[PDB]
Amino acid sequence: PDWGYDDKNGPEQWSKLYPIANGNNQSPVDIKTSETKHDTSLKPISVSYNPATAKEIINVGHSFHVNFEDNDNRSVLKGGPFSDSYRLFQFHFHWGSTNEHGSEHTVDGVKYSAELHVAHWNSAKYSSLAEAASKADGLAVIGVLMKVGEANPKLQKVLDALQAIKTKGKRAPFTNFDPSTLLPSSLDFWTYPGSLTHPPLYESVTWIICKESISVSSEQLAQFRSLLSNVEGDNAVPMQHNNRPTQPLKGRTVRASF
Ligand SMILES: CC(=O)Nc1nnc(S(N)(=O)=O)s1
Ligand SMILES: [Zn+2]
Repeated sequence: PDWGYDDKNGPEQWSKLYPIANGNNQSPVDIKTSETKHDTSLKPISVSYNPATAKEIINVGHSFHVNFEDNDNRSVLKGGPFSDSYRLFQFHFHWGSTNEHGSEHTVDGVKYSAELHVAHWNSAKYSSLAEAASKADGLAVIGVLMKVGEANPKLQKVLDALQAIKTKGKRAPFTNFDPSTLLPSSLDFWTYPGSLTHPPLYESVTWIICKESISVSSEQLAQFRSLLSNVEGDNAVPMQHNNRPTQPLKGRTVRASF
């Protein structure tokens, strides 16, 4: 695949290998609060995750993933703009080289420190994640903006797991964990049709952006920034940043549930 976040193979170059990069439904985007539209049809989002579905943590080089068993409908998202239930498959984070600016989505032109993404795939429609992945209604991602301030105690279990997957390709059992514990107290949101924020960049995602942010301290962020992109044994190359610049809206509408 050979793509990255460095000057050579970064976001500004992705178009070269993946034309969809210049599509009309690309993510992330800037959410202008004055132009959002209240949609009275939106229902509250309901998350129902089973902790025993947590399975492993893995270093994939450009970031780390927390994977969940997705053979059943034990952990699902429902409500919001959906008629069907979406099966949780993973959560991951996005951050930047500085503690102040590292989110993907921005609000009123304001970039936050980091962003949590909780991904699900349409089990009511497709057979597998692989199938669902390039379809318009294939994936649902919840994005939660993180703002540097006080340390957040709910992140602890994830941070301690990091020691075991220091380098690319390392993986470790990660179990008994309910990710809904990471979401803000209120679930009011913004939604728009978009895409995967990194290659292959399929325009298959229905974004759910939470209106309320959660905190994190600069030392917590420094722990993400300390993981390595190289394989074990090689020279150390830190995972400095993994966020893509915002893309043009191209006439999409950002709906508000409030
Ligand atoms: C299978 C799958 O979800 N691939 C991803 N690539 N980008 C994603 S993101 N950052 O928009 O959640 S998810
Ligand atoms: Zn992501």
